[PDB]
Amino acid sequence: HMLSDEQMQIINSLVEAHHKTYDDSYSDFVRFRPPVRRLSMLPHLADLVSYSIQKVIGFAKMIPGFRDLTAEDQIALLKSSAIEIIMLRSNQSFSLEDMSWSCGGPDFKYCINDVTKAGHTLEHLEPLVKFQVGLKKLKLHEEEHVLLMAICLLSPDRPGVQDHVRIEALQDRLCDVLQAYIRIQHPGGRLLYAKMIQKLADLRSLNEEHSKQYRSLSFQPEHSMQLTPLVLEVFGSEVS
Amino acid sequence: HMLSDEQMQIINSLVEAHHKTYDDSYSDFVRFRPPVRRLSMLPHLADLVSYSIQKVIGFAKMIPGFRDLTAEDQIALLKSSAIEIIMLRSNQSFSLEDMSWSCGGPDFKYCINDVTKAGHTLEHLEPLVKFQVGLKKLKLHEEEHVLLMAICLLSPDRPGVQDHVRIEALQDRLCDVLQAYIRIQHPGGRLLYAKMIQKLADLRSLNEEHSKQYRSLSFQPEHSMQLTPLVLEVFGSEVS
Amino acid sequence: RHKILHRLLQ
Amino acid sequence: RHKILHRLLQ
Ligand SMILES: C=C1/C(=C\C=C2/CCC[C@]3(C)[C@@H]([C@H](C)CCCC(C)(C)O)CC[C@@H]23)C[C@@H](O)C[C@@H]1O
Ligand SMILES: C=C1/C(=C\C=C2/CCC[C@]3(C)[C@@H]([C@H](C)CCCC(C)(C)O)CC[C@@H]23)C[C@@H](O)C[C@@H]1O
Repeated sequence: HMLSDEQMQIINSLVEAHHKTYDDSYSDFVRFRPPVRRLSMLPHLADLVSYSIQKVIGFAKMIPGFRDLTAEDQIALLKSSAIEIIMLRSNQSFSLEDMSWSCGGPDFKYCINDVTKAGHTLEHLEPLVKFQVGLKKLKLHEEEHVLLMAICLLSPDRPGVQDHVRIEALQDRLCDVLQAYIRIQHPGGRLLYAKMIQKLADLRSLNEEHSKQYRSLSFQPEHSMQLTPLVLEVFGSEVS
Repeated sequence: HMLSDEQMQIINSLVEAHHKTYDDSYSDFVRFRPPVRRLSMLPHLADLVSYSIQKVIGFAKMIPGFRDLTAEDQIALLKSSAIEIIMLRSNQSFSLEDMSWSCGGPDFKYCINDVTKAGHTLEHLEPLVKFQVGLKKLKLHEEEHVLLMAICLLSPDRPGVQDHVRIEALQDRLCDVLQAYIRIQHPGGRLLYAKMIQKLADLRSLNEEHSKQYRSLSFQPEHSMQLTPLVLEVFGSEVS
Repeated sequence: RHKILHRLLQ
Repeated sequence: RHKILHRLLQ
């Protein structure tokens, strides 16, 4: 009926890690190649995603137990979940009023259409928006949102993972924290945890669908040239 | 005492090719990652150079005889001279009054200092400025400036070149055009041609010095990540 | 392999 | 070889 001293320490860390790596002002967006509204949004969005990947890496490094993993496993986990963590973290900018990520003014307000001018069809963009709406409607506590990102990241079932025993242990340790936080600190959340886990399944599907659209982009040199080195490397299929 | 019908056709082509690939308004610069004034200028300058490389490729393709070369040779020539063509073409924005490339306002006015915030020392930047001043002082006709770029590009002595017989022929054909244009159309230019050839030698030295500073950048992943795919590929040492 | 260069060279 | 990733992972 009460969160342990160890469970609250890992929460403090995760919540701080997210504050260190997520800017609510989105002031760094001016440093990206400007948005343009064929495939005009690709450069801006490629920079946005590249920037976010660096942020996700910074966050990951502060996840309790992550640094204790092999460089290989760390990479296998980041490469496989990077896009999912990005999709999760963006919910914080997503707005239900307009069904779009609002990062400031007309420039950094991203609607579903903008992403279609970056090489993605509604065949994939539909589920993503639906996902954001369902995720926003959950009205997650910051503690839960953050815990969800870290649990996503430490998923055992990822291509390339070697020590899927330690990873699952770290993830289980995290799930316990989450299930306990909700039970204790979040009224009416008796059903919440289960809904959050279902969202992880959704992310797998969104991930699969993104990697397919991205594969076409990465295979067209005229488009791939618009990406960044980090994006190409992280979303690339090179094997370590 | 008069330029031939064939010599003037290749001039028309080269001068048009340059007009198609060089914007005096520099209006595309707003689409690059903004300039910042460690290594803050690297992103803007990397985008500038990447953009310029695409332009140089477009120009090259229109050089009489270039398209008739092997894809390999075309690549060997572009990879080896890209930086030299960029250094040549930038003279058109360089200004003696302020000793800097002036592409519009404080933002796109590049001084020697700006480039030092992009990974280059004055140990290399000095000769480059001196080169620009000497080049500007030559007050080249557009026909000569353009001819010089095309002769630089079609230089036989480049690493990777295979058919150095046809290349030299194309270059000789070009040098003749230049020596004849100056003799006929450019008063007091009896010494000009020779001075232009010496500039090509200068470019080799500038090229050598750039590739050394660039090698350090490309070897530091935190810096290399700020480059573009095109830059990395064109200035990279992969062998075809 | 110069994928971008080949491409840009039509 | 993931040169950038290794790097960013301190
Ligand atoms: C990222 C963040 C943000 C938005 C994420 C978005 C909105 C635009 C469209 C995006 C970027 C989706 C695109 C389908 C991703 C495109 C990938 C690519 C074009 C490279 O193949 C995924 C996440 C979406 C803004 C802010 O919340 C920070 C967060 O960090
Ligand atoms: C290019 C063009 C222009 C300027 C070129 C410059 C000015 C800034 C500093 C530059 C870019 C030099 C840098 C040493 C190159 C840096 C290379 C890198 C940082 C990637 O290792 C070479 C040419 C110089 C502007 C315009 O004339 C178009 C032209 O096309």
